[PDB]
Amino acid sequence: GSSGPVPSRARVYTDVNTHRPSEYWDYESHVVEWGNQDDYQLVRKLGRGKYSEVFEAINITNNEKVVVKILKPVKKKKIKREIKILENLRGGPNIITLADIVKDPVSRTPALVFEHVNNTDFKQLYQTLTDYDIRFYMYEILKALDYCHSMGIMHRDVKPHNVMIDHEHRKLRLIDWGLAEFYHPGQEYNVRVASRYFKGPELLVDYQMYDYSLDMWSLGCMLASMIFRKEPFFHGHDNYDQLVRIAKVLGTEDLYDYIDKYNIELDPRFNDILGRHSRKRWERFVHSENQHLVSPEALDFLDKLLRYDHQSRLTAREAMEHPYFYTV
Ligand SMILES: Nc1cc(Br)cnc1N
Repeated sequence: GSSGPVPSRARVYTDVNTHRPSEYWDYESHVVEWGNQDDYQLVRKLGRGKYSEVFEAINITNNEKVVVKILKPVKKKKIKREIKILENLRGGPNIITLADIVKDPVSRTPALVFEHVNNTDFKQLYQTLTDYDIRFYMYEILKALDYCHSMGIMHRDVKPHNVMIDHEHRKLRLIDWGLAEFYHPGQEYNVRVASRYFKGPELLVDYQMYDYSLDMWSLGCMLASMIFRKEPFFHGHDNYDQLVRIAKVLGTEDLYDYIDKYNIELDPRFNDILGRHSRKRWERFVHSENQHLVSPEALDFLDKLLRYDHQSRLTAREAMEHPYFYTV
């Protein structure tokens, strides 16, 4: 056996970028126009990322609250990609609105201006959600994902911190498109994306020909953590250990079937840590503290998202048609 990995392509929206003019997806050729940041007054720091600083601000022209993301310009091509994707998706359902692109006159630092969302941190909100609330918000994220997938884009960083929820107004926004990328059938992508707990098995086994289905694995991780009140659901201490946490639930038999279907070469680092694990029933995770959030429908939907085989997972459109969402 010396044939290399078996190629794969998305089951939906496969050729959406192929049939569009290069302007749409060639972000390296996109010309960015930077406005004057003097129209925005910074109020408070909301967070600090690896390559950004996020601030709550006021637009002085209309006295409205906005969010200003000041980017550390470490990679210009990466800045061009995020802007192009945000402009392509601008106005889509539950997608954060890019309101402006500006630079401070003195620093010349690239900054993105977004609509403000009055978010409740997940570490305080998720404990208060009812069975209905989880169904409702999951449907809202699905509307965002089916939209961006239809637009030939994969988010590649779906996690609670990238889902802003204004619970009082039942408004949800999918944010931080900095890791997002255009889907091109047959393209080999960098596997060093998403946050450890939400990384799909495809990333962990170094299978580069992934697609939109990566976002469906991440969504499943969020769902499992919400219905079982276990944060994170798969608690790896590193990227290799992350796959072992997954294998302790999904079992090692189905993992070997996955890597055999795509002729994947498993890294030798997995040899002494993987072990042998039985497939666990989803009902094993039900306890007194979470049983009011779990149902046969919830478990059937979860089982259809958390599969090693990226091709076998529900697409966002199939997911929207699941019985779990008949009440929304
Ligand atoms: N933290 C935050 C980011 C964005 Br973008 C919009 N609203 C927020 N609350």
